Amino acid sequence: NKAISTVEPHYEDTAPAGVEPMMPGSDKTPKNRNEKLTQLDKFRFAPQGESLRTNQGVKISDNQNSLKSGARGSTLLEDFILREKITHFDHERIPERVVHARGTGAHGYFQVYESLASYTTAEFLQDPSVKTPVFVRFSTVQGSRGSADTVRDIRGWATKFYTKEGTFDLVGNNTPVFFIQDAIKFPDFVHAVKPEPHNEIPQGQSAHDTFWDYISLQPETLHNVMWVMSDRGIPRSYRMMEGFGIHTYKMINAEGQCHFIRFHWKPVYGVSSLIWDEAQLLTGCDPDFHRRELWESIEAGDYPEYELGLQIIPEEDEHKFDFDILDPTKLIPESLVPVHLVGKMVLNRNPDNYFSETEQVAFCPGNIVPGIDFSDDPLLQGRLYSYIDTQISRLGGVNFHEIPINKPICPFHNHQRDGMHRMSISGTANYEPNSINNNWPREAPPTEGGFTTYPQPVNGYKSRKRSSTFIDFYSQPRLFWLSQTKVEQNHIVGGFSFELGKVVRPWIRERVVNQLTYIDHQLAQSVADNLGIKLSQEQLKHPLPGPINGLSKDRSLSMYDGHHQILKSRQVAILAADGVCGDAIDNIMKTLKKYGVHGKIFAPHVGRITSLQGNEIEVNGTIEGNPSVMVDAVIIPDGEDSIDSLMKNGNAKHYVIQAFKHLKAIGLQGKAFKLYDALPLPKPDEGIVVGDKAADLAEAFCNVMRGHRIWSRESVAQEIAG
Amino acid sequence: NNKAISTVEPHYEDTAPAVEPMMPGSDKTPKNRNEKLTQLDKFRFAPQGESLRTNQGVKISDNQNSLKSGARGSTLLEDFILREKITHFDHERIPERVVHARGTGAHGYFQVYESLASYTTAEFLQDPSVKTPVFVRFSTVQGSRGSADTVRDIRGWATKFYTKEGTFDLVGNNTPVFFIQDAIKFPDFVHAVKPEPHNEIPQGQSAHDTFWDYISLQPETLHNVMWVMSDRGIPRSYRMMEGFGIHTYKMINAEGQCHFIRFHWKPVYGVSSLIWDEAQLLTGCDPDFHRRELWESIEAGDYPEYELGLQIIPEEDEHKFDFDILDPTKLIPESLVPVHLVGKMVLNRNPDNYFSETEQVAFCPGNIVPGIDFSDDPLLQGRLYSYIDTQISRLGGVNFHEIPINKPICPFHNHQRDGMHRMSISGTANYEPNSINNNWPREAPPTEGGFTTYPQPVNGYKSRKRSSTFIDFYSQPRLFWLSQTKVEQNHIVGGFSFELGKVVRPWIRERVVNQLTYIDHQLAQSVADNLGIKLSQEQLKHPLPGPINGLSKDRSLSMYDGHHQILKSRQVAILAADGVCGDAIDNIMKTLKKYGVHGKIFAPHVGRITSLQGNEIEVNGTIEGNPSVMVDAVIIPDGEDSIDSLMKNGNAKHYVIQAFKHLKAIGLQGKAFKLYDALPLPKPDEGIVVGDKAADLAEAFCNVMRGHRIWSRESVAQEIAG
Amino acid sequence: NKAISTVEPHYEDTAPAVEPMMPGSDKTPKNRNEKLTQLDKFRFAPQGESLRTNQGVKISDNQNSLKSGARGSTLLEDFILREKITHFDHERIPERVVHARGTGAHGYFQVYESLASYTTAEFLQDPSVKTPVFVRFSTVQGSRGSADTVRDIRGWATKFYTKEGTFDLVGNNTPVFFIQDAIKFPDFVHAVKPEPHNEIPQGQSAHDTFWDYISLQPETLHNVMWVMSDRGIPRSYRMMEGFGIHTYKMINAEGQCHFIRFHWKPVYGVSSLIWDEAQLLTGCDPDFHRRELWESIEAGDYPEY
Amino acid sequence: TQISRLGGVNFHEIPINKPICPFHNHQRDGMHRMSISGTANYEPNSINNNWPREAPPTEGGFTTYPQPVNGYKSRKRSSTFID
Amino acid sequence: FYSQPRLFWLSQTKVEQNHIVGGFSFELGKVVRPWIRERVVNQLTYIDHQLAQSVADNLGIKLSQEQLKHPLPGPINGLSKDRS
Ligand code: HEM
Ligand code: HEM
Ligand code: HEM
Repeated sequence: NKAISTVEPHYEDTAPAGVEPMMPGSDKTPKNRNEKLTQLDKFRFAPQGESLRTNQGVKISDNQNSLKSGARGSTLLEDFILREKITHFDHERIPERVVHARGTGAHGYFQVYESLASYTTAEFLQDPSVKTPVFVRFSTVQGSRGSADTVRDIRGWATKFYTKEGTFDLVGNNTPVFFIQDAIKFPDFVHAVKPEPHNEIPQGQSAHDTFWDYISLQPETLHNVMWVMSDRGIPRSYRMMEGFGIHTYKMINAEGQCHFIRFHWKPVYGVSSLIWDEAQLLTGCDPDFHRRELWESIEAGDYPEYELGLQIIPEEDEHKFDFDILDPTKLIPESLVPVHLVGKMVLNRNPDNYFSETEQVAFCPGNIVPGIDFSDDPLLQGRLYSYIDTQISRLGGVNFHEIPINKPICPFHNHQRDGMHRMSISGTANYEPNSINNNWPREAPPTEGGFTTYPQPVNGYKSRKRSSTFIDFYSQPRLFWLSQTKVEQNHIVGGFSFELGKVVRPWIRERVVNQLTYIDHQLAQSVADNLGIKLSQEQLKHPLPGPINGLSKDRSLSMYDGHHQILKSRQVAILAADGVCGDAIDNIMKTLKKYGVHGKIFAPHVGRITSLQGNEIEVNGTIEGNPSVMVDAVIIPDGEDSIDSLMKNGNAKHYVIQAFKHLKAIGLQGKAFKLYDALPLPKPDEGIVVGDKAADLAEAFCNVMRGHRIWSRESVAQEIAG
Repeated sequence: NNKAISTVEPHYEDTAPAVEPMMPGSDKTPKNRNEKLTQLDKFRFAPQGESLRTNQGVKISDNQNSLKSGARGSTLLEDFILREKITHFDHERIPERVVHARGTGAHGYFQVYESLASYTTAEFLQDPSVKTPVFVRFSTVQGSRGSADTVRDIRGWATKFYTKEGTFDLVGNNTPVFFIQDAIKFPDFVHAVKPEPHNEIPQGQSAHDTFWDYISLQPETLHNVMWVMSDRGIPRSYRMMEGFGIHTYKMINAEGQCHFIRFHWKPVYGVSSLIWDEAQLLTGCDPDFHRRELWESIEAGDYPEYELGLQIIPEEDEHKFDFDILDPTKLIPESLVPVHLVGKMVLNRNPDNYFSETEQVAFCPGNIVPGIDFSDDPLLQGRLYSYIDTQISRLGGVNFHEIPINKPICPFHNHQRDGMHRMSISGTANYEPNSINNNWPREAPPTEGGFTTYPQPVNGYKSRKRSSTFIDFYSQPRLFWLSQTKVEQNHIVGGFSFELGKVVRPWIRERVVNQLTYIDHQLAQSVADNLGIKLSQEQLKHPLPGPINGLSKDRSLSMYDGHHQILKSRQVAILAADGVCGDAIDNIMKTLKKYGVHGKIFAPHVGRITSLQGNEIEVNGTIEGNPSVMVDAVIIPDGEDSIDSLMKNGNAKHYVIQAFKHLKAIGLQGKAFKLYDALPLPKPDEGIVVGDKAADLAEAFCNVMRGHRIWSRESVAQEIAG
Repeated sequence: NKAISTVEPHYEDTAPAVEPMMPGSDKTPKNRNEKLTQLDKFRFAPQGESLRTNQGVKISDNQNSLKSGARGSTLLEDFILREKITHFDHERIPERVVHARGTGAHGYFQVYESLASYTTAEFLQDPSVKTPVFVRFSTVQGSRGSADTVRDIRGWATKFYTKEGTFDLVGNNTPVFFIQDAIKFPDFVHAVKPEPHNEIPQGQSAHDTFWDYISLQPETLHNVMWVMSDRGIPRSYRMMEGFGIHTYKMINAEGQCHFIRFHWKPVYGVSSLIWDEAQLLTGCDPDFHRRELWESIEAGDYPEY
Repeated sequence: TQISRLGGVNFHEIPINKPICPFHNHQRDGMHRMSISGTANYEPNSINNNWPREAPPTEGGFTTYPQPVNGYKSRKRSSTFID
Repeated sequence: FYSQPRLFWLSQTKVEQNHIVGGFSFELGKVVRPWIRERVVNQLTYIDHQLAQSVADNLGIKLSQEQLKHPLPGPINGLSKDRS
């Protein structure tokens, strides 16, 4: 009977009569509310106690069998329940985004610190009491929907502000510049970096011939190549990277005064990155690492938190720099123009349905609000036409603003009608001006908030031509290079050398290092050596760029110079087996909890382990299923029986070797050193903390961790086999 | 001027000025409501006092001008306001319906007279106190959108019942049978009747070679061809035609017993039709006649009302007929199986937005509800697949049930997810069986309303073969013929003759006429004569079918033998110019209103005319703008100046000649007879009412109108130049 | 036997042992050009071929679904039925948002003398070259199945397939348009199109919203005059004028710009219907202009402009 | 699924999907129609002498094997499957 | 807005002018809201007074003296008519 039951209608109950699973945001954080989420409640489905039905509302009695001509016969065309279930499934998929297909979404809110009326009339930047809702999607660039999170790529960062005066979309990246200057080159650049069109190889990688062929022939790309070749290209979390709108925008105030503006997002949890070998392994054992990290951090209360910052330039200072502020391959150095922190954004609710919310969300740089305006940046100008154009195919037509995640929370009356999947039913005149409805809805005068374009002077000739002022390809790459710590420079050389290693045609590699000789002679020579290229005497004498408004370095372009390492919310592995020391774990956990750090007990099997004190303690998962690359640091408590089993276990001995090679902090209590001493690992350096007392060993352990990575270990780490 | 310049600058002031036009149903009849219309209220937005906005909620300040470089310069790509407005316009159109593209909809409600629990468990048929909302779309078949209403064609009649146990679609036609027997022939039939593939000619007509080519080679089509050749093919109004589901369905009661069922709609306003010459002129001067007639019926309170009837056949009687009840080219004569009137449907509210509601509604025969089931009609079986398949591309994907007009008014939880334009947001398990949500939504046992298929026996071999019980093509066409009055038979001969006259290939005309010799010899003879064909004496004695289950004729297949002529809601033209007798008009008007007739005053100009008594009378429209084909009858009041104006007006004199030739009633008061006597018309017959006192004459006029048309005049009228 | 024959597979001849309109390849096969020769690669010739599925499988019985017994239920495994029905279900594509109602023909263009003085445009350089064209004529307001002889602007779109690119001259049969700035097109078109609550009227500007918009926008009056005149109701697409409306530029080999407006001047003259006659034609032949064009080409009275 | 994945009912006209043999029938139109057809688009016709034509089973026309079918209309898992 | 409507009107033969009048009169006669017909007829008084008077008569509109005295546009680069 037990078996027969499973292939018959299921009228009975099936439920049985870290610790907890990820759940929809409405189930785990229902108290994190905002105005947009309340609007989305109108479309949420609560199925408790409901019948299974067709889409026309008809109750289904047997969801286990097709209508057949007998129990062993042929399926009947009149089985409308079967066909409706299969047809819906057949049409589930919609096109992925042409770029940034791979992405993660969360809900939140934004508050302005104080009014910015001095700069902009934008409603959401006027009143610090308002909680204006937001939805953010983070993304990679090159890979399709199912590619890995921790690839070496640019990360996209798109924030939708549901304001009372319109929806504003801030659509940026995690590096302050882009690869190209004119939007007309976007298909060329994207085709070059995407998988090649004959074999569709490789996925989520720029490490191939067509990409570097393009770089080598378009020096304007070099600056942002530097950024992706650095550890910026492999962030540890979406909570620990920076954000930039990249383009110079405009803000107009109540007086009609124009300020040029560049947008910034500064992480409250600091700026931290992976290292390349650890990033690549993480894509094998968890392609969802960033998506999972963001989701769990919100369910844990370590809400992503970012401060919106603005670089502000008076319209008269437009030409005060050695670069064009309209050139998206140029950053504005924070020395020259400081970033004013103007408000805070917090992400505190996961979506309920990924496809409905994250997949269907539409962001366009053209979605501005009164108080913001566009500059003549010729890359931004192309983006204004592309976002809306692509969303008509991806999202089914021109009514994609009626999709719940995309609706504004303000009114939005106009004379537009019809289109595919038209939701609203409009009774009134559909042309303007009309008299039969007394011309409602009516144009809004500027003094009442109607959008106007700032009247910027426009002079020249109709021409296709790159501005003379855009022709500066090497200076900002050099600024970025000289601004990096020694270990960050080595990692940039690593990225270049690994990537060009996968390039088949030699002349592309040669042309690329040749481009590097115009940035820094020692960067070019390091990369040339890793690739067997001998530089000529002429190449070694290649002219280098001078400073930029008297600047040769800028500390802000470095990650590990200004000690932007936050300890709250990091993850620590605790390698325990049966026979571990109970009191140690408690004191490790109490110390970690004191610092906002999460520790996870990893054991050979799942469930519980029993301590030498005879008590049972819950495991978070196996050592095998949670390698060191998923945690920030390892700690091994004492317990002779625990240590003995760990030493027989290849995964747990490798756990420490790999933790070591990836420059992480390793804590060893008591005879735990028994395990370190067994491996081919050198004498404990500054990131190896031994000790017999757990709270003290934990306190010192948490303090090695404040440095993120033991950069000193790097040279001896290379020679360790593992 | 300063007013001139004003028209092309933002319009911030009022445009309105400080018998009625057609209006949305929400403006005209807000009192008429039901559960479906209350649901649609959520999707209706009021624009009064509201700003013109973008779809993102941004107030627009200038709707009159593109963003340009200079007031005489080039248009700029950053004008996101212009591009959004134009892009939405650009994507307004969706594919029209592949058949029945030309249609018109209305809202209403349905009530069952008493419980049908003896025959079915269908919820909406159990409880007379329940008001089930409906939406009904009427249509032609062949024409595209924009084709004319009063073509000679089959009329579609689709009714959507929004019940509490699911949405039920009764998708019918206005004739009791269809052209073909098997769904695999439908594309061939449709391609044959549609415009021809090389030149896309003719629109709205079956009168062309390929259609009659298909008929001559497919005799199974002859029965419905007789229906559409008769006056049933040109109905006067959607309120005055019959409706049929055509197929035999099944009804299943609580005891599991099965009754074979056929659905009927009986119009309380009667069954009446135009004549061919009138129908064709009407397509010229009002292609929207029926769509307008329906709209204005509801606004005038002349609501379309119909009784739902059932022919009810116990299971064991299935094979007691001389034809197969599963054959869709066969009707079940009402003399054999009567139609039981089981309920009433009232259409009492026009839509607000035609596209949102009439264009986007989706109906399928497979959308049945528990208590109803399908039969093995092989045409019906193929229909179940077609309606959902066409809608996935016509309505933009598999979520077209989430478009407001298609949503059910009951719950509809299931495990379907995603698809284009996904409105719902679901959090719970998306598979069945599941334990992580205790298997909600859950399958419903049949005794809780779970849908089940009645366990009909199935025996045979897999094969493609026409059932021998279907090969019976001339019986029912002859039965239909013999059931017609001689006037109706004459018009059938006219339909055939006119249509075949437009076929170019003479052998097509000859082969059709040969098919007619197997239905009736006089019919074949009369059509042959009009086509210049000579029949052999062999053809004049081709064997004819005999009676069907003891009937040679059935008066219910006739329109005019019956007495279904309703005078209320008909239209009357009152021809008048200045100097008309104003007391006469007032008395005519009072009389017409007494019988619910609508008199419209048609003059040589709009505005007002002036009574010979010096009074102003408001005019409905011009004589030239409202020819006699638009009204049911004509009455000319007295006033010698009016009659003398009307006598110099060629259109006014054509009004009487045309209405005379279209067999309509004409009243002439006093000197008005002077107009009639100058026309080359014979002596007043029974349809020409002459009289001096206005009310007296109007009374006799209304009585003549009770007969619809003056059939006796037909031969006299052929001679008349007009 | 004859009766049953019609519901069984037809493996026999059906043709019998003043002339209908026919596809261009059957009536005027000698009239050819480079474009038509290119289209030939996509013409199917079905004489002597088996009826087949789209995957190439021969079909034995096109008269019957696959059932469980001759009186039974249709089976889901009938792939032939579902392929044929599915393709029928998906025949329709959206109509053009304006000019939905239209009529097309192939032809050629020749230049009289080189226009090198004014333009470098390849197709206006060499008089010995026949440039293939395809022309579509249309109304504006009505949907696909609306009548021909309505009162409306007529669209007149010509595709020149030149050796240096496809050039499209997309014009009307009046020399001016109703509005000045594109931002107003959706308002103008919405005002003229059938009204949104009832979708009335078809193929007519004679309704409130259109004239409401005219009354508030005097820039429309010039073209409103053209369509209230007998320009609004032409006798034939062969007897109307054509215009690009807009000023274009033409650039010669020396970089010199001239302002240009385009004109089509019909060789068969400019003739129109009168209003009452045009309205009656829509009733008794809604395809009148479409038919007239097809038939004039078939008779040798080629449209020339 | 392929009607929406590949853009309509004419995906067999995409080169990789086309057969290498003839495939005449009466199907017409649909999105991105590449074939251009002049002949009658319905069957049976006489204006084209009914070409293209059904093929007898003995000349290659597809037929279903006449398998016997006996039972009741039913939603049920075969007991012969419970294993 | 009015100069070229007047040029086009003055170029028409009298029968072509009569047909323009019929076009306006028939179309406006199907407009329901009377103020729309009036506003349009008013617009015509700025093009040609006899055009406006004929159409206003067909629609039963009485024109005011201000309307019959509405200022008309002048020649276009010397032209008042163009027979093409
Ligand atoms: C300043 C450099 C650029 C940045 C920072 C940028 C940023 C982004 C981001 C973050 C997304 C993903 C948005 C999401 O999550 O849905 C995106 C998508 C996209 N971008 Fe860009 N982009 C840039 C340049 C361009 C250019 C030059 C074009 C082409 C003109 C372009 C066209 C697109 C398109 C078509 C999408 C997909 C939009 C969708 O399907 O919803 N972008 N961009
Ligand atoms: C009993 C004979 C039939 C009747 C009475 C019938 C009735 C109708 C009606 C009234 C409509 C218009 C529904 C609406 O207003 O939206 C319609 C549409 C349609 N029918 Fe039929 N039909 C019949 C046979 C067929 C057959 C044999 C097929 C093909 C298998 C078919 C396929 C369709 C399709 C595809 C539509 C368009 C549906 C849409 O786009 O929403 N019908 N039918
Ligand atoms: C100078 C005034 C204009 C003229 C003479 C004109 C002419 C035409 C013509 C002849 C067609 C039909 C082409 C065909 O046969 O396929 C057409 C279609 C169209 N026009 Fe215009 N038009 C004008 C203004 C506009 C404006 C202002 C817009 C909007 C910005 C517009 C948008 C369209 C669109 C969307 C179509 C349909 C194109 C298609 O679906 O293939 N036109 N126009």
